[PDB]
Amino acid sequence: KTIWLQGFNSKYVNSRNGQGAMWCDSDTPQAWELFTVIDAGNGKIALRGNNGLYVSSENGEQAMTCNRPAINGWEVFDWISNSDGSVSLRGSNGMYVSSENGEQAITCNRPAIDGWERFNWAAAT
Amino acid sequence: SKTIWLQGFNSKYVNSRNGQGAMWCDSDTPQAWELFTVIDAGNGKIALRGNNGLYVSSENGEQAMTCNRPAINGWEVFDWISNSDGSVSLRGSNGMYVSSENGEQAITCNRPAIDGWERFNWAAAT
Ligand SMILES: OC[C@H]1O[C@@H](O)[C@H](O)[C@@H](O)[C@@H]1O
Ligand SMILES: OC[C@H]1O[C@@H](O)[C@H](O)[C@@H](O)[C@@H]1O
Ligand SMILES: OC[C@H]1O[C@@H](O)[C@H](O)[C@@H](O)[C@@H]1O
Repeated sequence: KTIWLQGFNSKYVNSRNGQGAMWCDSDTPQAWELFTVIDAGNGKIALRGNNGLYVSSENGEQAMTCNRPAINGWEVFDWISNSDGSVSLRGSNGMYVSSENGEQAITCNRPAIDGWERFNWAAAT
Repeated sequence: SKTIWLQGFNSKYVNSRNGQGAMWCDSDTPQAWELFTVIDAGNGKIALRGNNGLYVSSENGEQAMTCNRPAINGWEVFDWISNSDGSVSLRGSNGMYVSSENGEQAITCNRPAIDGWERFNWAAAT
């Protein structure tokens, strides 16, 4: 139920404790790198970070954040299981979550899955 | 923020049934009747206010639970139990636990321990 997500740059997705934007910048999966996968119905998932708040696509208007008190939507994603065992996340605007290779804060405004939009993942506690 | 859904491990959501008859854990998706506002009911306990503005009642375990009480007394106060596996359970004032009954019958509050049907995944929704 709780997972981490490892980006194209081998770092781990970081909630940043809900302060500012999320980054794919952590060397190891610790507390801020763990997300509870929420079954939001109709095949959609949400992600609840270490702070008990929810990940938002921000509709691509700014880098993604983990600060929402409740799920609606911008907070539900398609979980895409790629052939190589990786995962991609499709936001409500139809765009994909991108690690941006750790070069900037995580975004959800790219319309296609390339390398920066594939995450390795595992259940952990 | 304080409005939540409860998903039983049959993967269905707890349903207020709009206050008509007993509550069931039978909804495929969390919509209006599946949202419950968590109300501080004092002394660390909580109440659950359903879509119809009325409160969830354990009925003291003597019949299936309902969501029709206009005000809080009790059979309407519960312990919110944070389980180690990230799920939650709800302890009625009779010491028993809310059970999904695997969706095979209406929801109950008369089992004395947390087992498989008494753990719920939860999230705050709008
Ligand atoms: O508590 C652990 C957290 O502490 C922070 O200082 C680190 O940047 C996070 O990566 C880590 O998850
Ligand atoms: O309802 C669509 C979206 O509206 C925005 O103003 C909120 O920031 C999002 O959290 C929400 O999902
Ligand atoms: O949309 C409001 C409600 O409609 C009913 O027909 C369904 O059984 C509920 O699950 C739902 O919440």
